[PDB]
Amino acid sequence: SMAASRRLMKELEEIRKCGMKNFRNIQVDEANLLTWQGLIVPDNPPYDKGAFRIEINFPAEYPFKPPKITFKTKIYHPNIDEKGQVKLPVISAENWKPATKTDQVIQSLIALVNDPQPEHPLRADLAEEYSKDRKKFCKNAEEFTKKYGEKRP
Amino acid sequence: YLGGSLSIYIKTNTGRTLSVNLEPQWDIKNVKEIVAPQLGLQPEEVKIIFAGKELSDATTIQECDLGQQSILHAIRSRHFFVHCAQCNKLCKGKLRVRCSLCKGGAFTVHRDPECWDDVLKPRRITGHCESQEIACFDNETGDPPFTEFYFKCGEHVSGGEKDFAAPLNLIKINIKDVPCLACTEVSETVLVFPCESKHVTCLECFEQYCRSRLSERQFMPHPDIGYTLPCPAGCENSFIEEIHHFKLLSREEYARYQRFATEEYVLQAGGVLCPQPGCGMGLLVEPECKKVTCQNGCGYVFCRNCLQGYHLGDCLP
Amino acid sequence: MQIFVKTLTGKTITLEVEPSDTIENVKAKIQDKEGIPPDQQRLIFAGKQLEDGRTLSDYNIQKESTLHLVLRLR
Ligand SMILES: [Zn+2]
Ligand SMILES: [Zn+2]
Ligand SMILES: [Zn+2]
Ligand SMILES: [Zn+2]
Ligand SMILES: [Zn+2]
Ligand SMILES: [Zn+2]
Repeated sequence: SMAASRRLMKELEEIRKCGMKNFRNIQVDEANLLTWQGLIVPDNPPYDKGAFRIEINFPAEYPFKPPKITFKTKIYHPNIDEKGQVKLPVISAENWKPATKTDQVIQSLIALVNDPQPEHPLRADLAEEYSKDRKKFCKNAEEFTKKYGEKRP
Repeated sequence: YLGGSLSIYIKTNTGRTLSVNLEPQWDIKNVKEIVAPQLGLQPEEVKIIFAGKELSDATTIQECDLGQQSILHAIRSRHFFVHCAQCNKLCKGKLRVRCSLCKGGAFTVHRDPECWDDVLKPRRITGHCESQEIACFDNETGDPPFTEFYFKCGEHVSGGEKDFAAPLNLIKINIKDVPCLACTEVSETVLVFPCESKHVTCLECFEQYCRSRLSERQFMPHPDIGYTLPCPAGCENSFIEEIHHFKLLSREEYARYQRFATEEYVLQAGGVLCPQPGCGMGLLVEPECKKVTCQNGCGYVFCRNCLQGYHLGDCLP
Repeated sequence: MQIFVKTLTGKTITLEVEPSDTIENVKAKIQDKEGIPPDQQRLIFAGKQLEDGRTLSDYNIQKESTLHLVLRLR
């Protein structure tokens, strides 16, 4: 909770100055340092310029335990749960190095969104759809993502 | 700089023990010329020994890495790191030596290895001993015993004869300003992990990493090594082969590491724990035998599968 | 110097023993104060069984280290 929270704070500081276009609107509630709020704008058409609000809660053992991520904005995606939970290989406790920076994980999440992976689905129905039929998937995708998610210039 | 003055005991070949206190900056030749009139031996005769090396006559007393109430020996002839039981925080350690046969000190060592060397093995170096009129012989035995080393805590007063501490060979002073993996924070004192990449961590992270992998019984098991920890990066074949490093964590944090390691050993080796409340004694019952007793305990009888009272009929639920 | 042998119950027993003593010696002391058969005793420290032939000094047992006891019916 010392070399943990301070590293977390240092990562946050570097993320703030690195105002990368894809991840904007950082909201770190001053009360709890272990929880973050964010807003992500994908460049790709299935989730075109539609900002999705995510929340990142870090464990009290942050340096040695992978953080979990939830989606407060509903999203039509195979690797994303209905509750909003996300299966990111970089996160999963089976293969997570402590040195892995937060921004590298966020960039990995973005890449996961732009190009979904049906190899390991949390939501099987959507995975079978995208693998077999893309155009009808994209229609349902874009329709839903214009229906939920706040656009940002 | 508290006192500066040092007090030291002297134990020679003869049973007499001499208590002499000196200023840290006197010549050893001068010390030789002080010990000699002390017992009545000639100044030219005395050879002083300490931790194995034939002491230089010119070298300064302070130079010898010597604490308080330590022991030196004479005769007529002519950056470490340890964990202390008294001192919870690890302290700078000193290296002393004892004979295998007579379990005593005051002997010359042939090798005198500096650092980063082959060490900590029962059989390594033979040396001449002063005690018992030079009667430490291996010539008769055949089976070879050797001069073995030991460490003492150098932050406090010590009991010269048998005082010892646990050596933490994986802790080094950060000589190249190497950053800790976990916090990217260059710590003066850090730990070096056994993997090829030589990953390093500081003490705070060694504690947080340990106490996080502890509550859930996540220590990796290796039969010879023991229930140790993998590399923070999870590098292969990087298991801490000397467990005593865990003592950086205090009583509760460390003592529970002993308990869990015992419980998990019993479990995997085929043993069963006692289900009567507050017993938990693990009894290694012969694999075929299915009657569970509690040797020197609560004697409640069980079935291996059901965790209930001794039933004759098979436990379906 | 002294050590602690601990049954999982919590029953802590204090035994005086010196580093250059075999496990067999410790096993013989534990049983004299309690009554255990010599063979039934398996001493375990940090999850590894202690070999009867070797000594405490080979495993670097400190002052007041906890040597948990495990009983082998056999
Ligand atoms: Zn000490
Ligand atoms: Zn000797
Ligand atoms: Zn660190
Ligand atoms: Zn490594
Ligand atoms: Zn019992
Ligand atoms: Zn049963």
